[PDB]
Amino acid sequence: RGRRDDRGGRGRDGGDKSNYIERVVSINRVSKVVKGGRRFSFTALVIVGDGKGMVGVGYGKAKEVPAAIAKGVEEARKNFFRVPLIGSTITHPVQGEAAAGVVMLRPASPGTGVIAGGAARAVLECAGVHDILAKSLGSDNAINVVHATVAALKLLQRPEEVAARRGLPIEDVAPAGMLKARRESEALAAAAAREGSA
Amino acid sequence: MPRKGPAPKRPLVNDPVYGSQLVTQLVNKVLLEGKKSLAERIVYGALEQAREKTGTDPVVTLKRALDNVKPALEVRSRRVGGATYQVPVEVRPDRSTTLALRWLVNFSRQRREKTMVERLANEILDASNGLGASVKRREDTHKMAEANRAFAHYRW
Amino acid sequence: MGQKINPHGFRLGITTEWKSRWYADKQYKDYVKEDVAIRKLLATGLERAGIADVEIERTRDRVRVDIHTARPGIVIGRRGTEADRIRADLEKLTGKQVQLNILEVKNPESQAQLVAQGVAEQLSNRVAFRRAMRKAIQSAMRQPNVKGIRVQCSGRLGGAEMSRSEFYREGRVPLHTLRADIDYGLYEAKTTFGRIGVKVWIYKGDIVGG
RNA sequence: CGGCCAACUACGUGCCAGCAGCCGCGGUAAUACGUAGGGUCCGAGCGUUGUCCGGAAUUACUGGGCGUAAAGAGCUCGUA
RNA sequence: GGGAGACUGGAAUUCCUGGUGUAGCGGUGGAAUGCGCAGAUAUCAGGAGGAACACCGGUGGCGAAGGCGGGUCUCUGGGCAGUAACUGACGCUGAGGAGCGAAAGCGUGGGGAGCGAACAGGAUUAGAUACCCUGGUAGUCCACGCCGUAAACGGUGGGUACUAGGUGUGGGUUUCCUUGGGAUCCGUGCCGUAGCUAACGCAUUAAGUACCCCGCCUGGGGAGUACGGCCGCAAGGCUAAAACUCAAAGGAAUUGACGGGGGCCCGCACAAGCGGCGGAGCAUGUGGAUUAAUUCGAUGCAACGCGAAGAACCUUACCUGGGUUUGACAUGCACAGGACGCCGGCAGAGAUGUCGGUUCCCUUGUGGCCUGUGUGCAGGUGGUGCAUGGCUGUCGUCAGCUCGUGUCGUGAGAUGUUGGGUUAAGUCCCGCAACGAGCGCAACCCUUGUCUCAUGUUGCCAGCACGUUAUGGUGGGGACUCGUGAGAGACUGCCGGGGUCAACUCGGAGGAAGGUGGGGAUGACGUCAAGUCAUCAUGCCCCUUAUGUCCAGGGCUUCACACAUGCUACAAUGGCCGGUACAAAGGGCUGCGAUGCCGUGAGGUGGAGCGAAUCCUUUCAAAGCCGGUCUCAGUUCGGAUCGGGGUCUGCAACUCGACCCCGUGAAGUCGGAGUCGCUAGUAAUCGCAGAUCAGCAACGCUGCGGUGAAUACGUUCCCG
Repeated sequence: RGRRDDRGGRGRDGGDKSNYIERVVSINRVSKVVKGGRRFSFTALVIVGDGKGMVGVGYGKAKEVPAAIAKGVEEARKNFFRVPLIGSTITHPVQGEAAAGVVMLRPASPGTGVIAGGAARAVLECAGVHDILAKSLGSDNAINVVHATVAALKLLQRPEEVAARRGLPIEDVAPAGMLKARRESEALAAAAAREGSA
Repeated sequence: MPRKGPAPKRPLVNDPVYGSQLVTQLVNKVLLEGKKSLAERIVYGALEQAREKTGTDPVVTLKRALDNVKPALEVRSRRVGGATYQVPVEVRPDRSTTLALRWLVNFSRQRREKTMVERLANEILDASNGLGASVKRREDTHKMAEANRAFAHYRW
Repeated sequence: MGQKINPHGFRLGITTEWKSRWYADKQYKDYVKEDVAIRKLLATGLERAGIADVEIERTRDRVRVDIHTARPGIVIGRRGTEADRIRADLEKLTGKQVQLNILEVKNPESQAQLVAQGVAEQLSNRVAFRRAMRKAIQSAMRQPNVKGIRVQCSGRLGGAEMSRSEFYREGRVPLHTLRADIDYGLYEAKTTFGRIGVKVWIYKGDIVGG
């Protein structure tokens, strides 16, 4: 990924809507032996997302690096994924496993900061979280820890969803501090939203 | 043209003077290269010398010598497992005529007459009686075939 | 390695015309010598200018030198000042008198020689070579009418020690078909690390037009 | 002032002299050796060596494993 | 076929005695040691003795695991189902511990047929202390004990509860049809969801979901080793470290390459032929050694009649010597100029120096022109193809190589492109989680094969006329060629059969030609750090008083050798003399050069005529045919070598040219191991022209035509 700063007198750079947040996690040239030598190709693990908390995971195969990055962008574009939150935190401590990828995603009080390793830091920095506390146990990789983090975010659910599963009136599903954090986060959603209307 | 099957062969015209497939084929096997006309002068002159020493039709003498050198079995060199096996095989008609004419010409060419005409005349005559070295090569080829009859079973 | 014959020399009987055109008995070696020194004389300033084709028609010892380029305005500066200087030096170097016709191609990007010009002149200018090319297979595409393109770059690419050849394309470029109308142009970039020889094949169409 | 790991160019030696925490750099065009400019990080300090905890879920109570990766006693009966 | 004890059965192998009976048997990839000829192997009868149990018998039964199959009898262990009669949690696991525990091995005593470590001989091999062969002791067997180990493996500790199924088979109970089906409890296999796993896989017989107890692991070596202890008759087992060292050692799967793996295919790959090379002489090229110098490159296939399509001087890069400095060649600066430069004379090997004649063209400031003196600088065939570009070879004219988008997979990747058939071919059809594309293959192009239309000189000459000497030679003619333009024509198009009624294949017709008619041109993605800084261009490094440059002479041609490609041969299908018939293509200006004359002949003198369908290369050939002679021989074969005598080219044929004449007259009697080319106008043989070139090392290279074969049964074997 070099020589991107450019000014063209051509038709268009085609800049348009959906200015999302896009992170390229790792690139390892992938070789293939054929008759008389090696054929080098490229893999780019592409994270895309918006600051609401919708995450994509794309996996680009091409024999050029920006081609593989662009194919990962289109593949994560094809496949988004909804993550439920509280304010800008996570709901409750989970462990995700993608066959060797263990990631523990635990919430924290706000202000602490996204503390995670670089793959999980990528998937969570694209997402709508600002203050959680994760760790990547096992598998020491990028692909399995990204995919394990997304499986960990599939083990998430709303407080309300849990209440619904059990047919119980909330209050009765959460404890009270987390309901107060719901009041804080929806209150600042009201303040920034009504400042957004004017 | 092997490994694709049998290949089509050229049809061979007969002799102008004598009128036989076998005379012309003897000419084309007399042909030390270049001079087919001189091969015709050798074959024709040798068969009129056979006409002198027989007083008969020369092509009958030629086909009787050709019959008396013509083999029925040929030995091969097929090798099953670390030993070379002389394998005897039935000889086709064209293969037998080829061995008859080719042995006739070559062992006429070894014989010690002055020209080639007297060599080929004396070899067609001695092969007609049965006294040439070429008939001894027929008997040595059937000696190798009958001596090696057992290996012939492979059906090969 | 790739033992590929120059396709403008592989279809020079069939589709592509000769560049130089006359008849000569016992004057031929002299006409060759003048043709060579003319093309050396038109190498430098016109390779600054954007030269693509140098045709020399030759009538009864006058001469007619015709050039196909991509900017009438650098070849013809002030009228007669930039034209009649190289024209007059062609009149003095040759022992003859020169009728220099200068004409524009309605595009570059679909002259293979001019695509090789712009690519190699970018590649001497420290740009990214895959953005070098893949910028050229870009444009040089589209434009009118062009049914394939094929760009190869060997040499010290990016200043590296290994001489890596690259191979980008789009569409149909059949070389073995003789009704191809393929334009071919190889021009060689001059970096400080060395020379990056750029080959460009451009397949315009199926059309014989016989 | 290769990579991790903020920070790059020329000159000088070209498997030498040397470097290095690991991966590894030196075979006359080294951003990895030596000198220079320049940059970065610290600052009355800044590097090295040693010793310990951490990262190490790498002795796993919290928090690991045992078909083939290290790992199921050859198989039973039975005392605590 | 759970175990132990006891008794017994037959087939087979070996030996033994006795018949019958003769020279081989045995053994192997092929053989030989070996047993025989004293009576073997073979066959018949009888006898001994030992061990193992054909068939039933297998993905089957039983046992805790080892393990267990001839039969019968005796003693004994466990399992399963059914009823629920009894006891009433008595269950589970189990550190240490005791017991059982294949084979090999160990002790004492028996037994010893077959097999058989060790051990011989034989063979194979470079060598076998090996496989293969012949013999052969401990052992294998039984009694009584030791030992305690195995890939003792389901590589899966024991118990328990639950979690879709489908189909086999083993043991037993019952409801229904009335053996069939169902349901059930216990067992053992194959396939399969969910779930699990790193992946393969597992999957109600879990590697799934959970609980209980035990064993065990903590990077690879060092090492299951030392030290110590315990057990053991011993071999050894058990328990079990550290220094030190490495930056890994591993698991599963992927793409390739590879295989003395499998299948299916092809190619002068072998076979069938024909002709060669390797031995002789020479011609060329290379190695090596020489040398003042033997310039430089190219060393498996894919270097070695290759860069060279022309080394006396030149070329030329090398050597001894003589010169030389802005240089042999450019261009930008300064600075003077006015001619530069020329044509000579002289001295010199020549470069060069010194004398003699000519002295500029615009303008008024210079330019065209050079020399100086400097200045940048030119110049390098100096180095690096492991810094490159360009051009090229090769795998191979082999059939392949990829991509886009979809799906499959955590991923590398796969799929497509695999399957069925077909093809010269990833050619093409039919299927199939793929659907399409692209570069290749084919086609487009040239040449060759037939005809139609156009077509008339320099080309043809039939029908006409005229020639006479010499012929289309000449008036003439488009008829035949032929020359070069356009066009038709081969498409499985037409008929028969196989084809899945698809592709395609076997035959037939028409046709000049039949199935990509023949041959070209055409080299995919890449490989090999292949070739080339000496064609050229070029990055960097080096020389700049020489590694530049100018000339004479020398060398690149040396030669005790070794290789490699060619040519002439070794004779009678031949040699030599005489007569005679048929080509194709080409080449030509300070070139090709005729008749005539002089030579023996290279050639000399001369110039007809042609920038050439015209003239010249003679109307063109040679091998061919007719005739004569030679008589199998170191020759009337063979021409190397050497002597004399010439001609031509060039300033110059000494080192180093070709050709002719006279003489001279060697090796060589078809060529060891090995090896090469070729499938039809091919091989073989016969001349002809061309490029390079003043001349030629041309027997080379590129082409042209003449005469013209044999064989291919077929994929076992070698090669790709």
